[PDB]
Order: sequence, then C-alpha cells, then structure tokens
Amino acid sequence: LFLQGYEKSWIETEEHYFEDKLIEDLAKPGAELPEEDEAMKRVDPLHQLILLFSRTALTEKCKLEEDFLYMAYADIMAKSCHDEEDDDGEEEVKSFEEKEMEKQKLLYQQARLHDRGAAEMVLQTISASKGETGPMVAATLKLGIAILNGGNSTVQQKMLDYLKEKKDVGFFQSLAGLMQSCSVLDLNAFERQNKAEGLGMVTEEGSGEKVLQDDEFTCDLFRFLQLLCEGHNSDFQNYLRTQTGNNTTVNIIISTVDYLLRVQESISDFYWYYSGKDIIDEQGQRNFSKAIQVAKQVFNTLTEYIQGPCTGNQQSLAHSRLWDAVVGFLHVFAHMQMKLSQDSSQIELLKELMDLQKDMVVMLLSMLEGNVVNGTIGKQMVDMLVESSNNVEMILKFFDMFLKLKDLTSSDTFKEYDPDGKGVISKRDFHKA
Amino acid sequence: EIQFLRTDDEVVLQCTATIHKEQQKLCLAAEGFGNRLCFL
Amino acid sequence: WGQPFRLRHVTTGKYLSLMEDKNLLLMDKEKADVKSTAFAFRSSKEKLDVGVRKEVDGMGTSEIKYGDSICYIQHVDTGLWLTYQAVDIQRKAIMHHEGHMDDGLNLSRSQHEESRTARVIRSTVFLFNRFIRGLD
Repeated sequence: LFLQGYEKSWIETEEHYFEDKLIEDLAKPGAELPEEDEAMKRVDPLHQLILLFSRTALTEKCKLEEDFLYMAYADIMAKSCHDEEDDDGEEEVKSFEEKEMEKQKLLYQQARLHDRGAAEMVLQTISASKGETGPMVAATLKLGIAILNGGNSTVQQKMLDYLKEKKDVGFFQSLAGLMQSCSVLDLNAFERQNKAEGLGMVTEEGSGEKVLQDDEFTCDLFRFLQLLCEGHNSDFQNYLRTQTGNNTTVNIIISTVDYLLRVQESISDFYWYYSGKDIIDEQGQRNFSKAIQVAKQVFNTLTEYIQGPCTGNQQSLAHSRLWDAVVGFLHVFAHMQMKLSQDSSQIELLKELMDLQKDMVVMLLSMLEGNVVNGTIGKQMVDMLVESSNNVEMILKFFDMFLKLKDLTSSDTFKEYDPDGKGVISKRDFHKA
Repeated sequence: EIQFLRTDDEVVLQCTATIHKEQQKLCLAAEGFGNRLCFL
Repeated sequence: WGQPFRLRHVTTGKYLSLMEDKNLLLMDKEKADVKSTAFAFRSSKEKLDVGVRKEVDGMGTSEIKYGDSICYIQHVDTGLWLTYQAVDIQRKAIMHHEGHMDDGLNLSRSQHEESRTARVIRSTVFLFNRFIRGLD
C-alpha cells in the first residue's frame, strides 16, 4: 500500500503528457493512400471512436452507465489540448511572437478535436445524463471546456447549429437538473466534521472533508457555460434564454441566479460561526477560498450573459432574486474584510475576497450597458441600494483612512521623517505623525 | 382588407343540402384507420 | 379570454356535462346541449367580466401561453366555478358556489413532439376499442 501511494504520484506527473501528446498524433495519421473509388477515404480511427461514443450516448437507456472507456479517452483528449502551462512562472516571454504561436497551436489542436464531432459527443452526453451529476458528466464537461477554451467561434457555431437542427430539449433539461443538484457548504455537516474524536479528527479515517461534495464539477460546469458565450455571442446569449424552436422552453439565466442565491445563503451562514470567534481555522479558510472561487465563477458567468448588450437577458436578471443576492453579498462583503483587517497572517484570503469584490462591481457595472435615462433597471438598482445603505455607508465612510481597505495616502508619513533609510519608523512615530 | 387562400393552410369542405324541406349543413369527414370511405 | 366550448374525453368518446344535481357526469355524444356543456376560461377568480366581444376573423392575439400563464375555467350559463372537494388524493370535484382559492389550473399542452401522442391516443384507442367492442 505504501508503494501504491508512492507510485500513484511519483510517475503520473511525467507520464501523462508523454502518453497523451503521442497517442493523438498516432491516432491521427491521415496519410495512407486508399487507391479505391471511395469518397470519404478512411479519415482516422479517432472519428470511429467519436462515432462509437455518440452512438452509445444516442442509444436510449433511461440510465447512463459507467463506461470506463469514455472517462479514460475523454481524459486523454482533454489533456491533448492542454499544451499550455497557463502560468507566468519565470519572467515574461516575448510579446507578439510567442503568444500568437501558442494560440495557433491551440487552435490546431482544437481543430483536430472538433473536426470529428467532439462538440456533438459532448452535447449528446450532457443530454443523455438525465440531470444526474457524477464522473459520467465531469469528464464530459472537462472535455467541453477543453475544446471551447479560447472562445472558439467555429465550435460555438457547430454546437448552436446542432442544437437548432436537432431541436433538443433533453440537453437544457439536464443542464437545469445539474444546476439544481449542485452542492453547498453544509455548515451542519461542518460542525460534525470539526467535532470528531474529541477535537479535530484524531482517528484520521481518510481525507474526505465532505464539506463541498462537488467543487471542481461546479467550477467546470460554469466555466463551460461561460465559454459557451465568451466573445459576446448574441446567438447563444439569446438561445440560453428563449429556445424559440423548441416547445418546452427552459430558462438558464434564472436558474443561474437561483444557484447564486443558494451559494450566497451558504456564504452568509458561514460568517456568524466565525464572527464571534477571534481566529479563523485552517479548514475554515480553505472552505472560504473554495466558496469564493465558486462565487467568482458564477459572477463571471453572469457577466458573460450580459456583457454584450442583451436587453432580454438584462430584463430577465432585473426580474429575479439577484437583488436579494447582491444585498446579502454586500452585507457579507461589508462585515468580512474589516474583521480580516487586523490579522497579518490572513492576507491571502483578504486579497482573494477583494478579487470577488472587483468581480461583483464589474457585474453590477455590466448590468448598466444600454442604460436608458429613466430605466426600471436603474430604479431597481437604487431600490437595492436603499436597504443596503447601512453596509454601503460603513464601507464608503471607512474607505478612505490612508489604508485599511483602501488608500494610497499612507505614503505621507514615511517621507516626512526619514533621514536616508528605506523607512523603519517606530509605531510611536507613525502614530504621532 | 380582403383575404385570399394560400397553401399550407387548414380548410374544411362544407356543403349545403335540404331534406324534409329543412336545410342541412354538412362537413366532409374522413377516418384514417377504421375505413377508407368518406362520410358526412 | 372567455369563450364557450365543450370538452371531449378522447379515450372514451363522451362529453363532460354538468348534471342537474350539482355534479359533473361524463355523458354520451348523441344527446347533448350547450347549457350542460358550455365552459369558458376566466382571467381571475372574480365576476369582473360577464359578456363582451363576439366573433373575430382571425387569431391575431396570441393570448394564452402554455405553462407560464395561469387560467381559471368556469361554466358560463350556471355562473359557477370548478372547485376541488376533499372527500372523506382522490379529490372528487363538486360544484361548490364560492370555492376555495387553492384551485389554480396551470396549462401544459400535448407538444409537437407529443402531437404523435395525441394522434395515437385519439385514432388508435378510440376507433380500435369501439370497433372491437362492437365485434365482441
């Protein structure tokens, strides 16, 4: 068992890309001459694999099975289109002679993947999974974001064309079921997890926190929804709301707002358990970081739903629970960072929360894009602000003390009293200045 | 104002005939499964 | 919004009719009348409308939407609302004068994908079962 836990990690960090870069290249030879009176002319084994997966998805089962083959090959295909490191790492690389090459290489890989119907397979698998989360859908969503990454208009058009020509409703019903079956922080389970074997977890049965059952799944699902509309694609921004061709229409914008409200309630309920306490636990900060990332992704999806001016989406958001959600978020944002201010060790979580603040105000700004002068949208915005006035006042009035959640005015102290040093003034001198 | 007839439109064939010195308005009815014959 | 119509039971081929003693009886087609079979939709649970409009050439309005809209059907000639009764899940509806508010009726049609369902029910079960019963 020790060697199992050792070899599970010590070789997978190197073997995965070495296998995946070569297997797709060898599975796409496209070179052998048929010399036969045939039109299609033996495209590749990859298209046969795609058609097998598509046929298995299209077959009516009433329950989607495990299909370990699909998870294996979907992981292989998703890692095939991930040659980018997606990290700054060392110093900045050349400006306009390497980023273009990286983008073109990614586009070529996405061409290799989506020329065979990968988008078709992803949509068919999502529709086949009748609103049930699991590893069946996690790999499918990962492959979907892998092929959609970068705002690929060709694959976006392919998905839209297939959906419109098929008049599919199971796909949207499954999306609604998944976003209904997404999870939350579950403070009640957190209490039991914290209070175990006297204190903490002394027995150490495993590493299953169970506080957030599906985090990567939710993040990948909302990243998929965001990449579906990146680039201000009005076609998708409307089809996600109306579905004119279909008969049983399902609204995704309202369900996204509902999930935002559901996660906002968890965010608020995870505050009072630590407001009384003087310090934040090591598990509590990790849970806060995970929830903050989930909220950031949801806010980014909401921004992408309306970033291109879409009046239907704007009105649908205006007539939703987004106002209660933003009021509660304003309260939590208002009362969290000031508690976080005194501690010097917990600065990373403060920065992570201020990123969420920036994304929230970006969403509220993108709400007002085609803003007519006397608008119900602006009226509802001020009607939101009138009751959140307390939180708004205590952040704005306490926004400008040379430091302490905002300012650059603190430089006026160091410059006055320092002979030659970088600034090592004592706390008494700082207080007196 | 005036309206014409176009294709891909739903129409009903009606005829007027009298019996017992009483007018009777009738519409053409066809059953697709029971019998190919057309009744009124 | 408000039009007299009859109701057809597709699987049995009989008319939903209001019997004299304040209850609904599913009754045959050969004998019928508008007075026993005359029902119309209402905007809300009130007598705010009695009689308006008449006959119009075309559709035009796109008034009622399936699913989203809420409707209250009501018999016109009797002027009585359909009410659910909690007898002794089988809520046998009885014609109560005022009626409870918890009697909202949503609408969901047989869709275009279910147009095949409408075709199969009407044609197959009606004609086949009547012909088979006659032969028996």
